[PDB]
Order: sequence, then C-alpha cells, then structure tokens
Amino acid sequence: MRCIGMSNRDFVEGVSGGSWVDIVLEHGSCVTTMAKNKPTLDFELIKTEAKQPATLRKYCIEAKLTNTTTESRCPTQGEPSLNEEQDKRFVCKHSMVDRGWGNGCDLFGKGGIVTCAMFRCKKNMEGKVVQPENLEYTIVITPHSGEGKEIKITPQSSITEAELTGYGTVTMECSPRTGLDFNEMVLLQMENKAWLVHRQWFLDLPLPWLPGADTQGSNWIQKETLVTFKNPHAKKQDVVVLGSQEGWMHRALTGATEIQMSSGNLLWPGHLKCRLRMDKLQLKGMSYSMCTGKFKVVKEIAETQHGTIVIRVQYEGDGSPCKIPFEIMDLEKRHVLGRLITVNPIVTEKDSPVNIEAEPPFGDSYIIIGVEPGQLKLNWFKK
Amino acid sequence: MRCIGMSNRDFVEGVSGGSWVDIVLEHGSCVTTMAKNKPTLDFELIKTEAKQPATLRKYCIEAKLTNTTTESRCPTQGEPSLNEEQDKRFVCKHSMVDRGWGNGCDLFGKGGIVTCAMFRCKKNMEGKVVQPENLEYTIVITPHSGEGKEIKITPQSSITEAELTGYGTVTMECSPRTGLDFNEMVLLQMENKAWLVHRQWFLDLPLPWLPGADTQGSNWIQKETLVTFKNPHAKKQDVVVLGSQEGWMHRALTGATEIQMSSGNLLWPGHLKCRLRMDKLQLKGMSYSMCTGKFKVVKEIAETQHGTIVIRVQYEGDGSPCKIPFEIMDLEKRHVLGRLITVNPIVTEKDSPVNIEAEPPFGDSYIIIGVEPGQLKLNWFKK
Ligand SMILES: *[C@@H]1O[C@H](CO)[C@@H](O)[C@H](O)[C@H]1NC(C)=O
Ligand SMILES: *[C@@H]1O[C@H](CO)[C@@H](O)[C@H](O)[C@H]1NC(C)=O
Repeated sequence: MRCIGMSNRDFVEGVSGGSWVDIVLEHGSCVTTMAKNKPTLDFELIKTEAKQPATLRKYCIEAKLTNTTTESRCPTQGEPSLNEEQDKRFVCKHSMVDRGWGNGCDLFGKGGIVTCAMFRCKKNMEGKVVQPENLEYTIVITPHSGEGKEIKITPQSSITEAELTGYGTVTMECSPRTGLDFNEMVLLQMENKAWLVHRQWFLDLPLPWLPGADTQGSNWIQKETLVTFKNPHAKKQDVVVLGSQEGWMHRALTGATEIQMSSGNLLWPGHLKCRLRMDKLQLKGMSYSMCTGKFKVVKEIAETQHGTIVIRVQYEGDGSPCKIPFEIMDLEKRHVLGRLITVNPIVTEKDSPVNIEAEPPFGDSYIIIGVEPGQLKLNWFKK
Repeated sequence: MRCIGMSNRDFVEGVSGGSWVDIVLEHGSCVTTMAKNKPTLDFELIKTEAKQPATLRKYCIEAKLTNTTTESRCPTQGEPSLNEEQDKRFVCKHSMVDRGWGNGCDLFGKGGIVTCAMFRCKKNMEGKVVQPENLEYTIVITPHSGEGKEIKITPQSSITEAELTGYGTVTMECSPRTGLDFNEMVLLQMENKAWLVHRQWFLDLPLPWLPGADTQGSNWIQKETLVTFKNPHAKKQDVVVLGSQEGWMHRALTGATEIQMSSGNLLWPGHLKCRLRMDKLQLKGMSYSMCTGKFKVVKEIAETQHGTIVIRVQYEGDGSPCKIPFEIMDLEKRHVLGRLITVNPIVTEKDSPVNIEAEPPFGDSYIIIGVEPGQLKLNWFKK
C-alpha cells in the first residue's frame, strides 16, 4: 500500500486561523493533510522527469578494429601511402624496417611501411547538460477514503488546480530544488546507471569523443587512445585495441553522485516546498443516512509505523451508501477519545471492502463500529 | 635474410695474440666473428624462454552473475536466510523494507530481505614470479658460407660445445643479464600482452583474486569489488556487475615495463656476454681444385647497411666442388685491396646459387671473379 505503512510519511493539520499550509514533497515520501470538516488527502511525488536534455559530448568505451591493411616499400622507393589515410574512420601508423634479399626488395636498408585499421565503436556512453527550469514534477493527490489524481508541475507554472473526484478543489504553489550548480554540471549516462559529474572533469576525459550535434558515430576524435600499434616484424605492425573501458568508468565515478532508476525513470533527489489552500474542499458524504449496523471484520486491528491504527471491514448488510457509525471509547464508554484520520467513512457498495484509520490514545481503548444489531466492539492496547 | 642487412649487427675479429674473444648477444642482433685461416661465423639469440614460472595469484577481470535468488519476510517473523549464503561461489546482501497490506504480509513495519547471486568469472589474467637461474637462451651459430646450429644455454651450465657441420668446433662461455630485482618482481600476463610489475603493487590490486595453488576458479576472495547491489524496491535488490576491468588494467600498466611477443615466445630484454674460443675451427675446403672460370651473375653488386658488399652468382659450368677465384683489385690490377668476409667461397653444386660478401676500400674498386675463359670483371664505386 501507500502512505500508510511508509516509514517516510509526515502528518500535517491546518489550523483554524486560515489556510495556506506548507508541505515538503520528496521522492519516496508521502504527506498527509487533514483538518476539521476538511477531507484528508495524501500527496506523493512520483517521478522527476528532466525532459529534453542537451547532449554535450559522446565518448566511446568499447570499440573494435576491422579492415586492417598494410603496405611496404623498398629502400629508395618512397613511402607507401594508403588510401585509408584520408578516412577519419581509420587510424594509420608509419614505420621503417630492414629490407634486403630474404624479404624480396631491390637492395639493403631502411624501407618504409604503413599499416591502417578501421576504427568502429561498439558501445558508447553519453553526457548531457540538463536545464533546471524545464524540469517536470509528477504529483499524485489521493483522497484518503480507503476504497489517484495526477498533476504535472514546472517552475515556469508553479500555480495549478486539482479537481478531485467529488471532494472539491485544492490550490497548490510549489517551489523546487534538486541539486547543485546545474549549468556547469553534466549528467553522465552509461545506458545502465547515471551520475552527475563536473563539466570540466567530464570534458577532458581521455577517450575517443564526438561533439554533441552528431549522428555519424564513425569520425571520432583521438582514436589512438583505444588503439596501439605493436612492434612490426615482417610486415604487419599488428594493431590492437585496449579492450573495454566500462570498468574504468565505473571505478572512476566513485567520488561522484549516482542516481537510481525505476526502470527508465530517473530518481532525481530534491524536495518541493508547496503551499496548499484547502478552503475550497468539500467532504464526499455528509448528507447520508446511517448504516443498519452489521459489519464483518475482513481483518482486524493493525498499527502502522506512525502511531495510527487501521482495520479493514466489509459492509455485507444492506442499507445503500451510508455513513459508518464509528466511535473511540474509553475502557468503559464515558467520553470519546482518539480522533479519526479517514474522516467520515462512507460506503460505495455493500460488497466493496473498506479500510479505516485512526489514532487512539495511550493504553486501552475501545472501537465501537456498527449499530447494536451486529455491533463490533473491538478493544486494543496502543503503546 | 639474416645478419647481412640487419641494422643491429656488430663485427669482431680475433687477434693473432691468442683467442678468447668477447661478444655481446642480444635479441634482434647478430654478431659476426672472423679471423685469418678461421671461418666466419654468425651468432644470433633467437628466444629467451623462461620455462616453469611460479603462479603467485590469479585475478579476475571479467565476471558474470547468474542464479539470482531473493527471499523476504514480514515484520516480527525473523530474517530470511538463504542456502546460498553458505556457498563461496555466491555473494549475498541483507536489507530491510516496508511491509504491510499491499505487499501481502501480517502487519506493518520493517521486514527483512536477502538477495544472493552466483559469482562466475569469465576472463581472468595471471601473475607469476619468475626464477632467474632456470632461464634458457637459444643461440644459433651459422657458418657464413652463403648457401643453422642451435644451442641451449642456462646460467647453471654456461660452458658448452658446438659441433659445426664440417668446420670443427668452437667453445663458448656466456654470462647473462635480463632485468632488475627479479625476486620481488611479477610477470603479469593478460593472455595477449605481458608486463613486469612490482610485487607489492601487484599483490594489493582491488580485484577478486585466488591464491597461486588453485584450480577451482569459483571460490574467489573479495567478490564485492565486481558486484554491487542496487536499491531494493518491491523485493529483488537488482544486483549488477561492474563490466570488464580489461581497460582499467591496460591503462594502469602505463608506467610499467611491457614485453613484446613473437606469437607465444616472450621477448625478454637483456644481453649475454660470451667468450668464444675458435682455436679448434677448421675451414671447410682448402684442399680443393680451382674452378674452370665460368660464372653468371644471378644478381650483381649491392651494399649492406654495414659497409660490406654482396653479390649472388651461380656456377653453371662444370668442375666439381671447387674454390672460387675471387680477387679485389685497384682501378687497374696492381695489388689486392679489400679483404673477404665469406672466407674461401666454395661450391656444393653447379646449380646451387651462392652469395659472397666482402668489404672494399674507398672509391673505385674491381672484382675479378672467375678464370679468364668467362671471367667476371665487376667494377664498383664504394662510398
Ligand atoms: C571490410 O572488409 C569486409 C570483408 O571483406 C568488406 O565487406 C567491407 O566492405 C570492408 N570495408 C571497408 C571499409 O573496406
Ligand atoms: C542456475 O540456473 C540454471 C537454469 O535454471 C540451472 O540449470 C543451474 O543448475 C542453476 N545453478 C545453481 C547453482 O543453482
């Protein structure tokens, strides 16, 4: 479930001296709002989507060499230039070797030689500069009824409305924060994890890179960082790559800042500070008859991780949509004790199970739910 | 070809005041020995094989995780221990999550959870301590005839003999050197290249390692260096590797000392200082008649990279195995000028081509090869 049973959930209650109550919404946390005559709402931040990030530079971390050619000459015959020297998709190397009889040349001496190989990247990571203003926050408002409404907000339109399903409307004004010095900070993505590193530290990485505005994927820059030519023997210099740089990147990003994922969705850390105005909220119910008084416990008392207690029951009896007779009594039945979180428990159908939550006082307490013809008298010992 | 036309070739001549001449044999270099009445020999170091190296430790650089299991519990139900915790081939992780209704548990609160995954290494490098005394050096001695004898030496048996094919025998005494502080130095092998690194720097590498005496390949030590558990959500913590560490190793070994290969054979740098005693060497020939005097130039004059000049000719004429009339004359035919490198050029067969090498003086010189009935009078301009 949500909110109830979430270790990171804060309660808040609007005073009777006005409205405009402040809440703090963060990812993985729920906020519970309530007041007298006002319905209880649950606010939760779902995802923080940073749409339209600007690709800054693309580095290659795993490449492969194919189409390796080699051409040699004899002493006093000129250098052996290859056509692949005029191709940015290739990397070449010149050298000189000893030439004479046993290798089939004119005379003795230093003969030139050239070896080229096609550079083709296989796996490559990316880096993007992210804009702070065009961020998007998804918030879910749920009426705490026990039987959600989404809203997208952005720093360029912090004011919004919320047409709840039969509960009225509530006004929101949020102000955000999500990091540190975003303009000169780059989100690095390895197509498996994500980090937030410095701009200068990212721009000067010793790897074959391509500019942001690029779709070629073959005219890289500084390919020699992943390509080394071995010592030439008879002819071919035996060019060789340097394997994969995935582990080097995973190890070099230790002192960075990683961002988890929810299968695609980036979990951006940060908190929204929001003002809520609930003066235009109505309670779904009120004008309802009382139920006949038969209730069967689907499952009885169970305290949450925030002092509040919850019971799930079913109406079963017939009496239309009606209000649940619910009272919190002493060890006897003197006065009413704890308050109610799920304000005005209603019933949509006799077969639909309904949960209810409330905060009891210390020690022994009674819960009277249902009229006498089938009254549920559930005792418990809080704390 | 060899020796002739090798840019790293040194000449040496034994004086008439005894024998025991010193030479320096290194990989990729040839030594030319000669003297009056003594045949010319070519010494070359082929391979430096360090047989029987002692494996010290085996590190893994590319692993993969399979057989991932996960088990959870409810609050006040105990921790969920898995059977894979008692298996060194697995890596596990404990955690606690929020549990209540929507995830099917008893009540609310912190419920334990455990996730394990089988650690299986795919590609792994090795490190070996190498012994200096049990080194093996392969030397090739070739009689400079123009138409080789191998010997294996070790520091534990530096004295040897050389039964040349019809030239007598020569005595050798070599003393070696090949590096720096071998006892606390480890040869690192990645099954593609080889380095020589420090012992302490190698023993403390942050990678899953196994002791030297090991054939298991699955009960590694410190596997968590290549395994990280992501944040748990509903149940599985989503364990993930760190890719491949091949690039990290290839980059970290920059300030080391690399060793090239000749397809399997390690090219150990170093020089052997050898004493040669050639007093028991005879010249294959001497008691031979002179040829009739017909020679056709297979290919004429061509100077090497060490001042010496070479011509390849064929006998063609009939006259049994005979000695070649060969003289170096002035611009006229006054006196004999340059000496001869291929001492006493013989002939095995009239159809077998034969090379000849000699050093001429400055400027113009004549080469008289063959008796007058078909005499070859080849002029050239050295320097
Ligand atoms: C590389 O070699 C393959 C196989 O011969 C060939 O199909 C391909 O066209 C070559 N590419 C280049 C750029 O030469
Ligand atoms: C891992 O899973 C495969 C596929 O189910 C199975 O064949 C293998 O026996 C499993 N290994 C272990 C150690 O559980």
